[PDB]
Amino acid sequence: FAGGIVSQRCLSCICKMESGCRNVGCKMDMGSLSCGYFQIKEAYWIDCGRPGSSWKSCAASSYCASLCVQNYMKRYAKWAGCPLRCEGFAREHNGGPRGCKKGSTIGYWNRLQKISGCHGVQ
Amino acid sequence: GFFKQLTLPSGQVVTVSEGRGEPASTGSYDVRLYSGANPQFPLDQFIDGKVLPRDGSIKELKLLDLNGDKQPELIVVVESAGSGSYLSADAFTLNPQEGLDSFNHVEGLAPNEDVIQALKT
Ligand SMILES: [Mg+2]
Repeated sequence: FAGGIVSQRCLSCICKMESGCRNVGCKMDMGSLSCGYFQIKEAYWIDCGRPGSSWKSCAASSYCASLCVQNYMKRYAKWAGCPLRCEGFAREHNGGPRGCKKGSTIGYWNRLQKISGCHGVQ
Repeated sequence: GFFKQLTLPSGQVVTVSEGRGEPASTGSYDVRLYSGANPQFPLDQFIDGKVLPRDGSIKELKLLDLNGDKQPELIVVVESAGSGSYLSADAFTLNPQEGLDSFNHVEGLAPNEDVIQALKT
């Protein structure tokens, strides 16, 4: 995956959590599309610096999508008071810029760590 | 950036806007209430406005009576930018007699959960 402040193992675990780490295309929930390996929505892509040619094309690339995640965490995680390890980054990914401070992402983190090889992932 | 104008059954008019220059995933929005007295120029008579945080992007506006006074409250629904797509919402009372005031807030709701039910429970 793309390098940056998020570790490779953490990115793998988030990828497995979101899609079983596959390019699953774009899926609709509530009239809103979420796309690809990391299930990135348009707002997320815009804020992660619009890497690649477009949101949907970036989301379908393991590299571009993970670069987007790296850029998103670089932009938001520290400043939200998140721990700079996977617990923080996973919860930001699931919950937005303050996800690591919201109860709504606790189950996501608890469950992500049940994926084989992801317990206590940093 | 999100902008929408709605006419209330009373004739008052409301606009809802995301904050200018802000990111997509987080920031603020404002609600502005106008008398709507002159229908040719419905934003000419400002009454009051409020600025609130938004945890995501504004997804939709609803006008529904939540308190049972047979007038609609405004509900602003916001969708988290994270993969979980969690919903939050603020409800506002708005009428000629009292003006514009917040009525309730919910957050961390699953994507397909009924926001209105949550605001009433
Ligand atoms: Mg009412």
